[PDB]
Amino acid sequence: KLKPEVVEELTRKTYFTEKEVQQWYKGFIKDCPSGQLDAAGFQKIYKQFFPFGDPTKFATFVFNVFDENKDGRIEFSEFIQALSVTSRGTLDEKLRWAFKLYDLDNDGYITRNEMLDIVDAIYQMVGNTVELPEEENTPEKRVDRIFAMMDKNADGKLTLQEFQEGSK
Amino acid sequence: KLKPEVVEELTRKTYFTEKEVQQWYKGFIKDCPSGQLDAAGFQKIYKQFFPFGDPTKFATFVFNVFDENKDGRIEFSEFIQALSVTSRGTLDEKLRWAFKLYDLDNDGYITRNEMLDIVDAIYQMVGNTVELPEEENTPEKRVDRIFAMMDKNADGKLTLQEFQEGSK
Ligand SMILES: CCOc1nc2cccc(C(=O)OCc3oc(=O)oc3C)c2n1Cc1ccc(-c2ccccc2-c2noc(=O)[nH]2)cc1
Ligand SMILES: CCOc1nc2cccc(C(=O)OCc3oc(=O)oc3C)c2n1Cc1ccc(-c2ccccc2-c2noc(=O)[nH]2)cc1
Ligand SMILES: [Ca+2]
Ligand SMILES: [Ca+2]
Ligand SMILES: [Ca+2]
Ligand SMILES: [Ca+2]
Ligand SMILES: [Ca+2]
Ligand SMILES: [Ca+2]
Repeated sequence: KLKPEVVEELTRKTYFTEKEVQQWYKGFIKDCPSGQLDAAGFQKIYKQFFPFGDPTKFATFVFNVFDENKDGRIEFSEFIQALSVTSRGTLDEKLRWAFKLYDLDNDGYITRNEMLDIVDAIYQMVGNTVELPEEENTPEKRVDRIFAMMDKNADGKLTLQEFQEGSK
Repeated sequence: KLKPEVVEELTRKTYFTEKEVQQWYKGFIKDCPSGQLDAAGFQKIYKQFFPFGDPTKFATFVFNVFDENKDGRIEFSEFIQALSVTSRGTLDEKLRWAFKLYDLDNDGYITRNEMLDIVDAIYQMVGNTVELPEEENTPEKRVDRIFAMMDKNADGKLTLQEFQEGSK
């Protein structure tokens, strides 16, 4: 369990109610009994959500942001804060969190290569399971959308009139 | 050369002037000395424009439309008429020509498979040389467009302010 002074300060510094902080601390200790989470465990957790990808790179980048004090461990105070900002923060706070994710070397700037590395990390993890933007208009999907819209009577055939009217 | 009665009727039945009909007849005989064009030559011509693709399927489908009387040859009267409609016809005429291309078995209807076959024929011919719709928003292009738009001072780096303002 969590001391009452700790629950009061954490509730104060985050967007969660006291009950929700205590429910998050339970889940933290359940899937992290030592009370401390290192990069290896972070990666293994992301591997449960994405078994068919390589979550190494992206998990490492996200671990960099969770680890506020950059000591190699994620204590609960860092765990809850990241969740509070990423899930219930203002747009400016979420964007600051995102800037930090994209700023891999933590020098205060995002380079083209850093941004490319993030997208490559995301693709390595989810590329082969989630629908991607470049797959929205593949040739077969284009044909299916045109033909469905032109086939007004849905008989599976296109008359010239359907083809002409549908072409406009 | 072309008889004056032939040039008068062809000019009448097409959108070309007499001089243009005679210039098209010259080009026809130059790249088709026998005065008759069969499927093999049609395919070989399309192969000159697309050496790295397989223009067989698409050339065959287009030859089907050129060959109005479906006798296996493209005479000049068919050659000039196809060009006149495809290049200078009304929208309704161009669409009728296109419907005929897409109607592979010439039964008056376009099925899903017929439309898919046309797109597959086009891809076999130009797929590996022309830019495709599904390639417009690939991950690298998305990154380049976001980063270029967010990098206002074009120094190659993104400050938090640039990232925030550009995110909106
Ligand atoms: C919908 C409910 O889950 C969420 N709500 C979120 C709100 C915002 C962000 C994230 C998110 O993705 O943060 C990044 C992230 O991703 C990832 O996989 O791990 C982490 C840390 C959220 N997650 C997903 C999540 C996954 C795992 C844990 C976790 C990690 C270590 C130890 C215990 C737990 C745990 N404690 O209680 C549990 O149920 N597990 C926590 C949260
Ligand atoms: C910009 C100038 O070319 C065009 N203007 C067009 C207007 C509308 C459509 C087409 C088009 O693509 O028709 C389908 C098509 O495609 C293809 O490759 O062959 C064909 C027949 C056009 N073409 C391209 C073209 C290519 C080859 C020939 C051709 C074929 C056989 C014998 C002689 C010639 C010839 N006679 O004079 C020449 O210069 N060549 C004719 C035209
Ligand atoms: Ca830490
Ligand atoms: Ca950086
Ligand atoms: Ca129909
Ligand atoms: Ca013919
Ligand atoms: Ca048909
Ligand atoms: Ca800049």
